[PDB]
Amino acid sequence: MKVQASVKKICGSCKVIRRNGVIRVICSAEPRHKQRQG
Amino acid sequence: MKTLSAKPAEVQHDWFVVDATGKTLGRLATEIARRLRGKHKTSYTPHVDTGDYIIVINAEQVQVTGNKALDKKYYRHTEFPGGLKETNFEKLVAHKPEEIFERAVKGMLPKGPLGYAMIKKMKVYAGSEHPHAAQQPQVLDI
Amino acid sequence: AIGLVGRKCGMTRIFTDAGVSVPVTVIEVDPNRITQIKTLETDGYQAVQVTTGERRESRVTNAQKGHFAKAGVAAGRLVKEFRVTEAELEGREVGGTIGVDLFTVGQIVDVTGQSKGKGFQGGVKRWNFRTQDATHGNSVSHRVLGSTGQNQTPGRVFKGKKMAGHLGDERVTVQGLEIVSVDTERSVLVVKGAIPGATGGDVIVRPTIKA
RNA sequence: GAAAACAAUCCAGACCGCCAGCUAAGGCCCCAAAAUCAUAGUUAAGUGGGAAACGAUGUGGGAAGGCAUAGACAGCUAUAGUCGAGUCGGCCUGCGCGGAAGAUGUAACGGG
RNA sequence: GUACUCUGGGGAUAACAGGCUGAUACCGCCCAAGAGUUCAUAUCGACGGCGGUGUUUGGCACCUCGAUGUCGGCUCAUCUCAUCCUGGGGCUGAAGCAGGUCCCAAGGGUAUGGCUGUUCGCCAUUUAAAGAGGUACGCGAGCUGGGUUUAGAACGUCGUGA
RNA sequence: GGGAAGCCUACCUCAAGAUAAGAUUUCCCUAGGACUUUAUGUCCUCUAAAGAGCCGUUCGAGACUAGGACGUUGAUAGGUU
Ligand SMILES: CN(C)[C@@H]1C(=O)C(C(N)=O)=C(O)[C@@]2(O)C(=O)C3=C(O)c4c(O)c(NC(=O)CN5CCCC5)cc(F)c4C[C@H]3C[C@@H]12
Ligand SMILES: CN(C)[C@@H]1C(=O)C(C(N)=O)=C(O)[C@@]2(O)C(=O)C3=C(O)c4c(O)c(NC(=O)CN5CCCC5)cc(F)c4C[C@H]3C[C@@H]12
Ligand SMILES: [Mg+2]
Ligand SMILES: [Mg+2]
Ligand SMILES: [Mg+2]
Ligand SMILES: [Mg+2]
Ligand SMILES: [Mg+2]
Ligand SMILES: [Mg+2]
Ligand SMILES: [Mg+2]
Ligand SMILES: [Mg+2]
Ligand SMILES: [Mg+2]
Ligand SMILES: [Mg+2]
Ligand SMILES: [Mg+2]
Ligand SMILES: [Mg+2]
Ligand SMILES: [Mg+2]
Ligand SMILES: [Mg+2]
Ligand SMILES: [Mg+2]
Ligand SMILES: [Mg+2]
Ligand SMILES: [Mg+2]
Ligand SMILES: [Mg+2]
Ligand SMILES: [Mg+2]
Ligand SMILES: [Mg+2]
Ligand SMILES: [Mg+2]
Ligand SMILES: [Mg+2]
Ligand SMILES: [Mg+2]
Ligand SMILES: [Mg+2]
Ligand SMILES: [Zn+2]
Repeated sequence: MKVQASVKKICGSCKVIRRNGVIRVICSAEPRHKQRQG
Repeated sequence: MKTLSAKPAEVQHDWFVVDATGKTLGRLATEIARRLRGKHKTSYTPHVDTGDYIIVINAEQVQVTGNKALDKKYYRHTEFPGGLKETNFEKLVAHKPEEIFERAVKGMLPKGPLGYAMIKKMKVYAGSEHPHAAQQPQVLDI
Repeated sequence: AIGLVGRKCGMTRIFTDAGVSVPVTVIEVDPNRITQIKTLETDGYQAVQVTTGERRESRVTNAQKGHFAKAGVAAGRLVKEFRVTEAELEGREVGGTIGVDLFTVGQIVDVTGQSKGKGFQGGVKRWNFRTQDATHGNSVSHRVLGSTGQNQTPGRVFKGKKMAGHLGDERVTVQGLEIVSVDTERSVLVVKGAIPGATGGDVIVRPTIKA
């Protein structure tokens, strides 16, 4: 997981979601693309 | 002179019973404090206690809005170093609803001997039963 | 849990067949006489009240005389309660006795007593404070407290600061002790290790709650 | 008098007395005088009641575009086939969200 | 010239500590040319940009000069978390054993000696670990007085000399 | 739904001055007159119990206190054996 103020999609397998008011990015292809914050 | 203050010996204290089920805590507490201080009577005197006795039943059913059930926190401090004790409304309403009502009405009553005298007239019980059937309280909704 | 009240009689040793020396304390038990049974209906909690020892008539007040007469047992030198559950109350009635056979060899028990009083003591003995230099220019400060706080912030002494004061003479419980012998004929329990208090003091033996 | 407390801020310039009335700044649920006042909306963050570059299908309101039931988009079958109306990608604009770690004790609405 | 010194005065005006500020210091973020055998973003990251703390060197002279007496050591502490060990997790250029980086977590614990007055620092040998800070750079009406800053004397240097 | 040496319980000690002053067992006191400001009123005469303290011999309790035991129906302390 990458915790960082700026979160963006890296590839076509990335998805932006909101959970309990927190912005996260989940990747089906690359686990290293998982992000949380901002 | 011509403006007369109420005499404590001549004051009459009635008894009322209130159900707290499905009511907002603060908007109930304002009326409770008003009636305890006696502002509703035309013989109101700031230095005399002219209120009435208020019994509160079903105290654990009191409600709060928003996310306050989880977010409203209650604090106290033991005078030992680093002794800060901290709790939540959800747990406090399950444990000691009387503390909930006591804090809510104390915050609104005056801070002094007269306020301490006034707060003693509020009786809070978790269940729907109270031990003051001898006083023949009348039903009051507020 | 249900327990026994006894008197500390002194320390000794027991030798095993292999020759190991086991230190032990002896507890003399005058069998406990039940005085009152408390219940949820009358008292709101479940306890068993017992008395032990003897007291001469001139030292028993009329109220205690009536209390003893209600249960029909002789007055003792003390009265103590044990909190109990529903199962323990079975077989227990006013006027009954608890001797010594309540315990068995090898059972782990807790022993509670009153510790020896050391009077008014200082930091070195009460709190294990360290002394300052005996030489090298130290004037009159060997066993003194030292610094007791910070500067103008906070400007006070924090409550609970360790200082000189009375030490000892308090209730103390020791856990994890083992029953080495249960002498019914002499009505004594021999337990391994040491227990609080001086010879002749009153002690309480209970089944261990950490097991 | 008001801004909790607060010379330099806002209102206002105290000759004395009154248990009379109207107003200024600021206010009207309780501490504490006065609306739990009336009609339209917005916010869900206790935002209100500290805050930056930057980040985001949060939620409203606007002026315009591509495509489309001679069948639009997303799913499924090997550019076609069954589903059966809205669907896409941008520009403004109101209120909200992360960015947000400190030392005695809640301690960033005076409190409830 | 005065450290052999003296009187009248000033926090109208310096040295310590407190206060305002945050250039400096420390920490956290934004962009991503490149380094990573290919791949910016496992680990780093050029040129530039935005913040936080009050932990450094500083700026100002608001309190104290009819006095707020201490560099280090000793004794005794209390708090913060930007976490040293122990506890729970994501990613990995994570086979295992061990690592790297990030998130949560402050309950407890978190060395003895040689040298110097040292705070530090280097060294020897241990430990699971020998954390970073605030509290008048905690603590001297609780102790010491080695450094430093009176009065004696000597060397190097400066001055004709004091 | 799961989920940490972290939070509340859990282990030990204190705790109803908790003025909200709580609960249980047992024990004790069951007499007459006068007056007036008509009241849990004031005075006298008669009675004072259940207990507590003073005092003493003392302690493994202790600065002084407090606390524990005992005081002839006695082993509390000293002596004696
Ligand atoms: C004394 N009275 C007037 C107030 C009062 O009464 C209360 C109170 N609680 O009572 C108080 O908050 C105050 O006293 C106070 O001190 C405040 C602030 O700090 C402050 C601030 O700092 C910045 N931001 C910056 O200046 C940034 N700089 C400027 C450019 C870049 C650097 C902006 C800002 F609006 C404020 C508000 C004041 C208010 C003030
Ligand atoms: C409600 N209570 C808590 C206060 C209160 O009672 C009063 C009052 N008058 O009574 C009020 O002033 C307040 O409500 C308030 O609103 C304040 C501010 O503005 C403010 C501020 O802005 C900045 N700094 C900046 O903004 C700019 N920085 C540049 C980089 C990023 C941000 C710094 C700062 F300390 C403050 C103080 C607050 C105080 C607050
Ligand atoms: Mg003693
Ligand atoms: Mg000596
Ligand atoms: Mg001396
Ligand atoms: Mg000496
Ligand atoms: Mg202000
Ligand atoms: Mg304000
Ligand atoms: Mg004022
Ligand atoms: Mg005038
Ligand atoms: Mg008017
Ligand atoms: Mg009002
Ligand atoms: Mg706020
Ligand atoms: Mg502001
Ligand atoms: Mg002078
Ligand atoms: Mg000045
Ligand atoms: Mg300074
Ligand atoms: Mg100062
Ligand atoms: Mg400075
Ligand atoms: Mg000036
Ligand atoms: Mg002075
Ligand atoms: Mg210091
Ligand atoms: Mg001092
Ligand atoms: Mg010296
Ligand atoms: Mg000379
Ligand atoms: Mg002899
Ligand atoms: Zn991806």
